[PDB]
Amino acid sequence: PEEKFKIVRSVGEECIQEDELLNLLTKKPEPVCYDGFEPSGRMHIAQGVMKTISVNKLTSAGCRVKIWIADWFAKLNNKMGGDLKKIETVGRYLIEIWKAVGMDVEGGKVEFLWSSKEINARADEYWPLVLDIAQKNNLKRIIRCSQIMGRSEQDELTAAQIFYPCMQCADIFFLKADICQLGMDQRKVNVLAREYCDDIKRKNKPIILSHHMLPGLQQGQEKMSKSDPSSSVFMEDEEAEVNVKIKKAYCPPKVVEGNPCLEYIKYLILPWFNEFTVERSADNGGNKTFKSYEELIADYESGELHPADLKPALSKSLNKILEPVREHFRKDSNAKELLKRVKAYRVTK
Amino acid sequence: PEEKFKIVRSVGEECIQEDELLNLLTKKPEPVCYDGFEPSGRMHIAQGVMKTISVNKLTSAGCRVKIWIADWFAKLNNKMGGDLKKIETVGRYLIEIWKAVGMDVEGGKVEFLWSSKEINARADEYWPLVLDIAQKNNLKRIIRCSQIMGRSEQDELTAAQIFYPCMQCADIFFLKADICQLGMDQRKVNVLAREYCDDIKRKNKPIILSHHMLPGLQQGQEKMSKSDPSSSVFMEDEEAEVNVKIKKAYCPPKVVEGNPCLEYIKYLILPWFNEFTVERSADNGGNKTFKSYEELIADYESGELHPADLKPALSKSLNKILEPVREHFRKDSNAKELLKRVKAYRVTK
RNA sequence: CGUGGUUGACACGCAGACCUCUUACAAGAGUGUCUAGGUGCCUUUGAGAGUUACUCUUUGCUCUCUUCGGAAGAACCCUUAGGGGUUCGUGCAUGGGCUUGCAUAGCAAGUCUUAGAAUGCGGGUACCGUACAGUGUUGAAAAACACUGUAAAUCUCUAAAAGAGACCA
Ligand SMILES: Nc1ncnc2c1ncn2[C@@H]1O[C@H](COP(=O)(O)OP(=O)(O)OP(=O)(O)O)[C@@H](O)[C@H]1O
Repeated sequence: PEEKFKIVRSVGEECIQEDELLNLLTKKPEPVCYDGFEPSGRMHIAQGVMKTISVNKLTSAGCRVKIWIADWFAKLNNKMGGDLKKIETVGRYLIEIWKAVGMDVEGGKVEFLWSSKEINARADEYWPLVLDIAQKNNLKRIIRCSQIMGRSEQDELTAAQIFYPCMQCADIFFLKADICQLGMDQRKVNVLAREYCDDIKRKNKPIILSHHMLPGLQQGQEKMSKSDPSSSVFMEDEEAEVNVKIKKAYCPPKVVEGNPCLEYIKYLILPWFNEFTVERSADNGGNKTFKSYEELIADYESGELHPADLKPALSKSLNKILEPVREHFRKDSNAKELLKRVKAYRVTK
Repeated sequence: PEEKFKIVRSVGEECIQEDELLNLLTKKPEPVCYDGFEPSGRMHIAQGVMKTISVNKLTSAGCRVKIWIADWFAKLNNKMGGDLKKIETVGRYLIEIWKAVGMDVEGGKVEFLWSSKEINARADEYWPLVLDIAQKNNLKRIIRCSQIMGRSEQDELTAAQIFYPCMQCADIFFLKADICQLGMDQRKVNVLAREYCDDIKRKNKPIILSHHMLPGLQQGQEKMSKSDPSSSVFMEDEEAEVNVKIKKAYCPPKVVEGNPCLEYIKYLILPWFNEFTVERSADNGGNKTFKSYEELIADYESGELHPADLKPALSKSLNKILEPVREHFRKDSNAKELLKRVKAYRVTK
């Protein structure tokens, strides 16, 4: 139980009601967490490897993750030209990438639920819930939940943007999710679900485990951008392209706060291999292995670890992580055909 | 063709695109119609007799009508206790009321459709339609459909009060109805549906046939309300209290407009019976039968027709119209049981 | 970017972009490679309903009739082509002399030249060429061939806005 607490809490940087999470992990054998993605565009390393690590941690803790693939949201935002078949193909491509990189799908503790199929199977238990949340929460509160999208004082809203937050908030209760690990973008929807749970008088509020938003590889990009193929490593990139991107990534010397490379290491490399091996010249301390972020940050602040040796090591580790994906997509004919089909689809926005 | 057009146009008071109405009644042999109707407890003379006259005219014009029982909307607005099963029983009771007062169910021209059943049957066609209408119509426009529930523009709405206009706007296309008849308040929703139909380039835009709203009996109130028994008469009322209502109803002599009694005459007894018999005193010209509203109002203006003679004749005509309802209630065991259940249930706004 | 070159490549000096390094963008060094577009044609008919809402004015937005037809042209179909039809594809401001405010002349008011499409802007269409991506053939690489899209993919993707008074301010 305590080990489950540590593993689950390690998933997200912010855990609302840690005492409630403790109670949930003590009483419920398998918590049913919830995280989702819109099957569109490319897939940044943050999304891919962070969700893989989070899901592996949750399954090791014994969590029945219910991934929500938002194909109606992609269609309504007009992704891949608003084609359901193209969006399904992109979703299958992403899921195959994840299966290659390490999602424990074979363990049976991870379920990949499509929004369209699940909704059209049981909407009589879903759309009443969306109407209930829309009725119980007022227009000002719902509009405040949609400011993060960029629609609010900045942009005129299309009622669809009063149905989107309501549907995303009702997804948690439709999936009976006891935990939420959505990104910081939808923490507003998580809080909305919490207050709805207060309204409907439920003693088991959904825990929030918002994943830390990876800053972009370029300086100043606090928000992870998957639409600009210059400030984010994508798991479909080649080895040389990944090396170039990491070499061009921002990395201030002797600065740990706001360091894209250090944060990349902390939440991607260390959680995977339980270590960060760096090979350096004899004048630069030689070969040394860092087993923890504590000694990593201590040495980096002291200046013993320098970017000239740091970035090659990070690039090699990222290539080692991405190699299963590239090998799987080169070897499996179905995966290769999926990659070719996705490359054949031009982005329509 | 022209006879059908005249019969159809005799129903509504404001029919937008009368040219389109004629074109539809020429091209199609059986256009599809609906009426908007929320089942909530007692249902007054405007929703009974005016609605059944309109439906009878439309089915005589060889056009089908789909009765749209808005039980889902009632539940999500909480109206009538917010209980699905007994709201359905109320809807069945009112359907029986319309059957008793007169409705051609033998020919299958009328369709008693419950919103919940139809949505549960065809969610995958209806809810994508709702979201598409939401995408096409902006938040301010959806706000502007506000007075259908009886509120001012400056007030604050709930997100369900934005969900609902889109659900109404999508009910038309979900029913695939060609001519639209509802209250005068839902004109904005009907205009929204028309705009959505020219944003999706569907030919044959739905034709709006707006009804006329009967005002309150007491002068100063122009609205209708089943929760307020001081403004309208019901068909679940007894003869004596109906007479009391008619005599307490405001009716100034030699006044053309603003007379609830005259409007009730024109919209209820003249269309139903093609005539009206008034039992006048022997000093006014004896008993006289009026064949048209024009001559009736002319004789009322000329001063030989007084409220003291109009009210007894109005009461007698209304009672004669309502006799089938009471006879059906006393004869049909199922109808009597439904009425007893309705009386046992409590009505809350 | 221009010089010689019909231009693109090719040498020249430089502008920018691409690649290697102290990887921190910056800053600097390195040696190199690369940039494109051009041609011809056309493009402002008036009306009405809906849309801000509490209305009037100036207009926009879809909008269905209507048209010196949404034209320059594409896709498709009919076929003996000379041709016809459907879908699609439609622009925004101003003149110059006539009279006045002004000595005939900035700009405005009464008509005209629909618009000299005249002045500029932007649009889309067809051809060529360039490069990218894919298809099949000759193919050892390379390249060539014929075909299909892109080049500016990019925001009311969502339509009401302003002024004037109601009408509580
Ligand atoms: N760095 C991250 N770590 C973990 N989860 C993340 C991260 N960034 C986003 N997510 C998750 O991804 C989902 C939102 O995805 P995001 O907004 O990045 O784009 P998308 O909708 O998937 O892509 P597209 O822009 O192509 O539509 C949420 O479920 C959020 O929790």
